[PDB]
Amino acid sequence: QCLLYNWEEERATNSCTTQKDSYQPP
Amino acid sequence: SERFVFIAEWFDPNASLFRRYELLFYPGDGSVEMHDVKNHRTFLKRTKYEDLHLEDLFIGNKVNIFSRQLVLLDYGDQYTARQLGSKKEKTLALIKPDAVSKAGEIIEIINKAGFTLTKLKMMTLSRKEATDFHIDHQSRPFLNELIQFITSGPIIAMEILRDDAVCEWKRLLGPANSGLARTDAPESIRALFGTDGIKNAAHGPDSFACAAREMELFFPSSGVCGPANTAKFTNCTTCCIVKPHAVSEGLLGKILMTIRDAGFEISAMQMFNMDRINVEEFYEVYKGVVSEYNEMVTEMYSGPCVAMEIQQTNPTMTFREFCGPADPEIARHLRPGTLRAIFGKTKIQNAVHCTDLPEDGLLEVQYFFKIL
Amino acid sequence: MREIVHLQAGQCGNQIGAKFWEVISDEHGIDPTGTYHGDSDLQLERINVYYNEATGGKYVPRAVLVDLEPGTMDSVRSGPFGQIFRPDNFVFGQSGAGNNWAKGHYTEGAELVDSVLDVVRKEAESCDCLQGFQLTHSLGGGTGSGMGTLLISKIREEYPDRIMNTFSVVPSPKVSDTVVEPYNATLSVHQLVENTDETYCIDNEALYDICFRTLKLTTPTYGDLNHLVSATMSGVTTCLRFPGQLNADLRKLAVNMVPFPRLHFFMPGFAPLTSRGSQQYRALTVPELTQQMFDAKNMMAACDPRHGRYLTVAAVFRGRMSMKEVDEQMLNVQNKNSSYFVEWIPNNVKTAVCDIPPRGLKMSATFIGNSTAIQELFKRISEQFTAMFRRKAFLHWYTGEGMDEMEFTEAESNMNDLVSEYQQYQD
Amino acid sequence: YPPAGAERVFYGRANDPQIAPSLTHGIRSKISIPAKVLINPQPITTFQ
Amino acid sequence: MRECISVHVGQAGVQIGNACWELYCLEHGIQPDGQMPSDKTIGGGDDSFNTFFSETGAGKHVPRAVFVDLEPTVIDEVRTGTYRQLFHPEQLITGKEDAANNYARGHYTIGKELIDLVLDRIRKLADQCTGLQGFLIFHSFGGGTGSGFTSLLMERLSVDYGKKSKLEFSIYPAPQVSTAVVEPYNSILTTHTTLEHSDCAFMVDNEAIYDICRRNLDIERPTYTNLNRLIGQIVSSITASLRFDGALNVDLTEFQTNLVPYPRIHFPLATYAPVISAEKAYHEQLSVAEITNACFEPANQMVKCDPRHGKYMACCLLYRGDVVPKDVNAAIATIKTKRTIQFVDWCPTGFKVGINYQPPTVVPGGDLAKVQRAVCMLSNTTAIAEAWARLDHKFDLMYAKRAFVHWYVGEGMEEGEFSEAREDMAALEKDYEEVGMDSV
Amino acid sequence: MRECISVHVGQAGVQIGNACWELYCLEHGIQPDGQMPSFNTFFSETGAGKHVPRAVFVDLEPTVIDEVRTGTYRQLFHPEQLITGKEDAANNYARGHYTIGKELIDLVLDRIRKLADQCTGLQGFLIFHSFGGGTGSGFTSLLMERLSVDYGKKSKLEFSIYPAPQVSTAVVEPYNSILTTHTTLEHSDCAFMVDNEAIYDICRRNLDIERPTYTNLNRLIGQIVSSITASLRFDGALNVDLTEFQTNLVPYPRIHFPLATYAPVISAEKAYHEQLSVAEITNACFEPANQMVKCDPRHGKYMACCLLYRGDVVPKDVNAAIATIKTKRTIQFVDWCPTGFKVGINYQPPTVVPGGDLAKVQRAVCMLSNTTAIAEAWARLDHKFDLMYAKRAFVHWYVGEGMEEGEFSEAREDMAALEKDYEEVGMDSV
Ligand SMILES: Nc1nc2c(ncn2[C@@H]2O[C@H](COP(=O)(O)OP(=O)(O)OP(=O)(O)O)[C@@H](O)[C@H]2O)c(=O)[nH]1
Ligand SMILES: Nc1nc2c(ncn2[C@@H]2O[C@H](COP(=O)(O)OP(=O)(O)OP(=O)(O)O)[C@@H](O)[C@H]2O)c(=O)[nH]1
Ligand SMILES: Nc1nc2c(ncn2[C@@H]2O[C@H](COP(=O)(O)OP(=O)(O)O)[C@@H](O)[C@H]2O)c(=O)[nH]1
Ligand SMILES: [Mg+2]
Ligand SMILES: [Mg+2]
Repeated sequence: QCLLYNWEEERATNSCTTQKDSYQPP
Repeated sequence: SERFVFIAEWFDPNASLFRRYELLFYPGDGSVEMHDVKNHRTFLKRTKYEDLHLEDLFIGNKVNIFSRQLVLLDYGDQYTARQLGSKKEKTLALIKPDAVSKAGEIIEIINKAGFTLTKLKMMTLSRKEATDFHIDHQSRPFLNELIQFITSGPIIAMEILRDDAVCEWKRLLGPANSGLARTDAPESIRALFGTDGIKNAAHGPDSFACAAREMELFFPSSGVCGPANTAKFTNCTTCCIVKPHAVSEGLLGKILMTIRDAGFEISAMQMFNMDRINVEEFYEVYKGVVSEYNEMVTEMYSGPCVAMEIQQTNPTMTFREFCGPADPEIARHLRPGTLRAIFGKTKIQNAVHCTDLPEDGLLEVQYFFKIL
Repeated sequence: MREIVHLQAGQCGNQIGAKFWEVISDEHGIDPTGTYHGDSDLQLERINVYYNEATGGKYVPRAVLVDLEPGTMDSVRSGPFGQIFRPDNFVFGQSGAGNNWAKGHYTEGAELVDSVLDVVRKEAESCDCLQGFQLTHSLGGGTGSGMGTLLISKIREEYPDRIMNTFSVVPSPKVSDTVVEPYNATLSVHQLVENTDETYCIDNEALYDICFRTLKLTTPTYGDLNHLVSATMSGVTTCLRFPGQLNADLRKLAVNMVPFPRLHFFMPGFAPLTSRGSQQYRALTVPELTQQMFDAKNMMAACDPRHGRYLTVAAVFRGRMSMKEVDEQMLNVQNKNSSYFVEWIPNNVKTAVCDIPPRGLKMSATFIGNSTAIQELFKRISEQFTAMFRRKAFLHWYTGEGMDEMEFTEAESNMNDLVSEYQQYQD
Repeated sequence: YPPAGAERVFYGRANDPQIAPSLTHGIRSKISIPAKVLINPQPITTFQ
Repeated sequence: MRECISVHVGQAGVQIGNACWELYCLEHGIQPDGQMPSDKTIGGGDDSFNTFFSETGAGKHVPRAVFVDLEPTVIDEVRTGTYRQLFHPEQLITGKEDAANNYARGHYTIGKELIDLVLDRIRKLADQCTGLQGFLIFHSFGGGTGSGFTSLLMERLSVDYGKKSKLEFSIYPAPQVSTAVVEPYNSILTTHTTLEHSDCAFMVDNEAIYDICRRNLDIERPTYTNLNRLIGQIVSSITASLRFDGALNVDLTEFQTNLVPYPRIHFPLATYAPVISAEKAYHEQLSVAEITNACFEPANQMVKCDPRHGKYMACCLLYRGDVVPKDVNAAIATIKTKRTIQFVDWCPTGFKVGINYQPPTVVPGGDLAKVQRAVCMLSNTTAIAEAWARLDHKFDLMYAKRAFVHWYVGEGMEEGEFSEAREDMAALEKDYEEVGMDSV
Repeated sequence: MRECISVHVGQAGVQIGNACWELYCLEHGIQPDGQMPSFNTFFSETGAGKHVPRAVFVDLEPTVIDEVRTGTYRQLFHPEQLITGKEDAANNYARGHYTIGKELIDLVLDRIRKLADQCTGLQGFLIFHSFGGGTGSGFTSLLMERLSVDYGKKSKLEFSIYPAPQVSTAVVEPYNSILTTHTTLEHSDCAFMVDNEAIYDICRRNLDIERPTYTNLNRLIGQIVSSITASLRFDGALNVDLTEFQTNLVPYPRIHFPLATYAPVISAEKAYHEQLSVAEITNACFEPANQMVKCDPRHGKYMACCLLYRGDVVPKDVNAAIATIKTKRTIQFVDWCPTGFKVGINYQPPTVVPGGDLAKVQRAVCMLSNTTAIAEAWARLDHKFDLMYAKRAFVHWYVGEGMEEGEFSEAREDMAALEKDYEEVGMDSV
């Protein structure tokens, strides 16, 4: 709320394997 | 600004790989811009180009830019889908069996209304699809001549893509029965076409949901769709016509009005063609004979063509002389009444391509629908 | 048999070089894929001069393409005729050459010339008989006058026998686009007079003047000018590609128009240039084409040849014409004004003819002339340089890059020696 | 007497339909577009 | 790969940058929450969003700028404003107390605590990118924060980086009016550590921008939001060729060598040509041959000077929109013949042209119309010397009996910097005076 | 390339300009909004179809120009062109020429440069001003001068309103009218002349409309200014440009003060009862009445008249009629003019302005003549100066404002010379 310290952070916050993406069916 | 974005797809002829591009169109100045999505680099920049028209950009349509012919496959964004894909609907049309004598008038009326034809073919359905169109068509009234004519003979069937074509084609028909059409007697297609009520009428879908059932019944998927619907030969069918680019100009309707003069018939109808191997390999007559042969096939590549079956009716004027000489301006100089002086728009690309050798006329027409 | 490599240096030289393929691919029937798409067969008998066959009927241009800014790479890899090019001939440059002769030569061009000489040599030793080199570039900017001028000597170090040709643009007579261009022009012509065998001097206000006084084109878009350069650049090389009843290659233009080894500064031109409204209102024949050929306004230098004497003239004609009308019309204009031609060369003009013109014209030509009046071009920059040199105007960037004041004095002296011997042969 | 934050409107102009914040996508005198030089020395014809 | 980087020091640096980054997100597609505009989809290649933005994994374009200021107040207004999602919060750094119009606090006692953090922040911005081309220093000569802390950012960046070019944008203390009282002190002491530590410094007077809004525009009563939009238009047009395709692009690297003759004369002026209200744009025929004629005329300048009393050395003209290369060439031809405007006689060319294809866009809420063409003039003029001489006279009035000095020298500051800045500034004037005459 | 920037100065000007630019507009076709439902001489094209006019309406007062800025034709004139001040001049040359004027001299001269930098062949500047007010005489003198040095050559014509004979509006006018002579005499390629009282007559004895107002009158100076600038616009046979008029009407460098006389000034309720043949119209300009400056030309020598016709006027009659006027033993011509008449003809007919006093005739003839009768005029006003200057009256202001009593004497001295020159110009050559 009051702008002192880290109030940025307060206000801001208030299935694949290498074979099946390279060796797919041609 | 106000960009038109489309997903392009071109096949490189020696690299047997599919290249996925992103076609940009700029209306108001006619600019074109190819754009690659395989990598993060451009292909073409914002350059003016006049051979593109706004009506040619359709999903599934085939277009030629910079001698590089690509097919449109997807929509680039939701804006073009809202601007074009929201209203562009493909409807089903089927002319009456008794409306064959004015078949081109239905084509001319469809072309003048803005309904471009994408699948307009006279096709003979299979045995299952002959009764499939007769299964949904069921009523207490007598259906003796209404069901017998469709299953055996050929009729002019067409799929037209336009804006709200389901309601636009239904607006063109109006009344269904010929007696009700004669009672209304308005300026409509069903007033001047369609005989004996439901025995032969220009049938149209009542809704887009029921349009799929009607479109699949007449022209199904290419497993049992049927390659041919007319006679392979008639001992005089040595004349075959071709409209490679005149279909996109709206000349398909008027080319049938001007061929019916001097007592010539109509037999065949189709609306599909491909890029290379079905036209280049089978123009073997023109493989080395004709000079400027490259231009002779360039305009055939872009637009799909319709091929026409003609048998010789009167030996006074054959079709080979009715069309005229090779150059369309010479057709103007020889006699303006010939076919290619009337409709020859391009310098050497004609409206109709005939069979030059009379012996190959029966060979060429037997390929186009019986083989395909 | 005979071949020419193509070199593009600088932003100006790149798209004059790129527009060249808008003019010689349709004269050779090459569509923007590399395949052949054309009418006549005689296009494809001497395709080896500019194009190299790749695998599968795909003609790739023989061109070495270098610039030090990436922003000009996309302009030449454009949509129309960009993908015909070999993609690894594109010699990139990350840090831009900041319009300095010293940056193009000493530091920034040093790490790239090692790559350019390797990619020049690949399309130089890979054939049977190399004939010519073509380097289109600029003399105002620091990239064309810094890299091509560095490539004017590194190339000649191991190819001294073979004729090489350059297509240089010069700062315009009155209104120009660069403020440090006399520094670049003086330093560039130091090596262009000692290495180049044929170099055609092209202005920019003359290309405007030929677009209004002759073409009557109310607003020339800026790609229109490079097309008029590339039409002439497609004409000087027409006989080693297309047959003729009396043909002339680059060497035979070189031995005839260069009397002495330091006099190769030429003035080009293209004869049949008509307006749209004067296409119907003008006959196209050999005499009248020649009358527009020697017109001062039809020249690529805005300075008229009245103040000088033509040391040598060559005319290269194209089209099915007669020899006698070529012979008599160049004889008659030789004797009509004999005071504008030098007296110590009696057969002062050279004639060349081809059989096939460029497409769309039944009969054309191209002009290449050596005149004493090109001294006025060089007298401008020599007067402009000494205005900028006695005050040390923009010398901070040149001296800080690794170069002394002795190179500027040597360049000014060699311009003055160049001017002095032109004045010597004026009388 | 301008109160807060904008420009001065002349009194004979304050009660007309303002069209200047609508169509002024194009203000500049657009430079004319000619015929190209791809046509004037390079047309195309044929044998006929 | 052809990108640049900017740092904004001071309240004026960030408030101008508020007006700049509105225009940078309207030229490129990027929405206020750092995103592509949805729907309308520009694709992969199209690499114009690189010179001022950094692309992450998703479509989150993050600007290439760090906004450092010792006051929290104006930075926090940016951080709570309509662009809170655009700037990365670790780029929106802030100080603790302001320098409070004090050069000593901005350089020695308050400016030394952020100097390690701002150099680390620029270094990872520089490490993330590869094709660095220039630096854009946005600040003001008036205050002690924006002029004292940038003196560190002019010197530490010169030692660490060096050969890479680095451009400066500043607010000239106004000639007739002034904002504060200690402004002539803060103005000239930075020049000792700005002269040999910079490549070019675009100098801008806010009082002339008042005169532009009064006459060229129809808007009396200008707010600072309206003033900094003109500066945003200028900074967009200098860097327009670095991002956008043009017939004659000019890179930032050759921009120096065709503007600054000598390594000490690096103070160009600015001029934006089509500063026309929307109604008068509906009236006037606007064309190339008269729009750069309006650049040279004294009533469209951005700094109080006089082209009729000051001779130009080199002129850099940058065009936008529907420009064609003779239209400048006919315009240079008709203005070389003008006997009102004088150049220096040892520079016969005296011109650099810049041609760009895409016209400027206008931010909503402004007064400019969507004009299809624009000119930005950046000229070295001898008339900046008499703008320096009045500021040296303003300093001498206070320094005659040594007033407003105990605020400086008490905070770790000496009097030798006051002494040496006078003959340093005298070295500016004698270098700008010796080019006034030509040798016959 | 037949442009003609037209600086309108003084209430007379900004009240002669509304009527004059209304004709132009109603002629070429430009509506009171530019958008048109040749035009270059007066109007200038913009990006779209907004043909903005090309003038520099000026007035050190802020009232009349403010009406235009709020009047009917409002969006036509550009906010800038209509330059205006904040304090009047108060019929005192000194003010408009030595004081207040100095302030608005830059704004106007500068805007003039801009209207001129968009011209590719300005054929000449026209100044429309009064000769008895402040901006009328003071500012005009200034603009006239600076414009002479800078724009140079460019013909400078001054359509103006000279103090009338007996009728008048101001008492300090005589001084001004003569204190603005060393301006015209020198800087003024050719100065036409009008006279309120004279136009009241031509709009009462010819227009039938009695009680005429400034509008009813201004329309006639506008119809006249539309015949000198007719050829440069609409085409015709013998077409005379602003330069020609001069090289056929200025018989000597100094003597450049012609007298205008429109001819077919008739009411529709009468023009439909006459033949109005070239003959008739012609004989009118040479009748001592239609003259627009009370100076009966039967007391002078018609040096070089310039008959500029318009409409359906075939050259044959133009020659026959001219001959009849050249054999009338009632007109009288200088010996040094064997010829005498410059006949021009434009097919475009005169245009009728809604609510106009004139009629839609099919032929018209403005006859710019150079007589030795303009002398008589400068002589009447001359006396009205010596009568007041004697008792150094109304001189306390001028001298204070910022000038010297010396100038007053020089004005009358210079004026005196003009009258003498005019006398020797037309003396039977012996
Ligand atoms: N052009 C422009 N100048 C500004 C703006 N805001 C403040 N200034 C100038 O900045 C000067 C004062 O310095 P500031 O920028 O306000 O603050 P600072 O730079 O952080 O320095 P300090 O005042 O010590 O905190 C004044 O002389 C103003 O002229 C602005 O929005 N636009
Ligand atoms: N009859 C007649 N007289 C006119 C007309 N216009 C101007 N005048 C005369 O010219 C004189 C000039 O008046 P103004 O134009 O107002 O004077 P000014 O030039 O503005 O000078 P200041 O009033 O001192 O500012 C008037 O007093 C009239 O007598 C007109 O249209 N008809
Ligand atoms: N034909 C042609 N000439 C150009 C072009 N751009 C610039 N020029 C000429 O080249 C000069 C500028 O040199 P430039 O090539 O831009 O320098 P560089 O970028 O360092 O190579 C100018 O004087 C122009 O006359 C262009 O696009 N086409
Ligand atoms: Mg502060
Ligand atoms: Mg008044």
